[PDB]
Amino acid sequence: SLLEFGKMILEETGKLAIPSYSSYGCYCGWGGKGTPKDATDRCCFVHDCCYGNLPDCNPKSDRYKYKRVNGAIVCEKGTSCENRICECDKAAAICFRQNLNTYSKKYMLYPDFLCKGELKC
Ligand SMILES: CC(C)NC[C@@H](O)COc1ccc(CC(N)=O)cc1
Repeated sequence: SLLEFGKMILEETGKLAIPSYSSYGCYCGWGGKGTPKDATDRCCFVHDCCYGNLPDCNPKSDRYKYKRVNGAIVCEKGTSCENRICECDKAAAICFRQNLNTYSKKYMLYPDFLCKGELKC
C-alpha cells in the first residue's frame, strides 16, 4: 500500500514521497497522459505500467511486508497480489535512487497541459 511505498521511497532517497514524488512530471502522482519528462518520471511511468499488470489487485490499499537484508529490499511472502505489488514498488524505489542525480525541482507541480504524447506500456 501507499504506506509501505512511501516508507520505501524515504529509506531509498531521503526524500518524502509527498511532495517530492506525488506531483512530479507527467506520471509521478496523477499518472494520466503524455511522454515522461525525465528518468525519474520514467520510473513512475513503468511503476504505473507495473500496477497496470495487476487489474484484480488493489496496490494503494493492500499492505505487504518487506525487510532489509543489508541494504537490499526483500519482499516477504504474502498473497500473490501482495507479492506482486511489492515487486513493483521495490523496482520503483530503486529506480528513484538510481536517478536521484537528475531529479529536477522544475518538474514539481508540473502542469497538465504540458503532458502530451503517446506511450504505451
Ligand atoms: C496523505 C495525503 C494527504 N493523501 C494523498 C495520498 O493519496 C497519497 O498521494 C499519492 C497517491 C498515489 C501516487 C502514485 C503511486 N505512488 O503509485 C502518489 C501519491
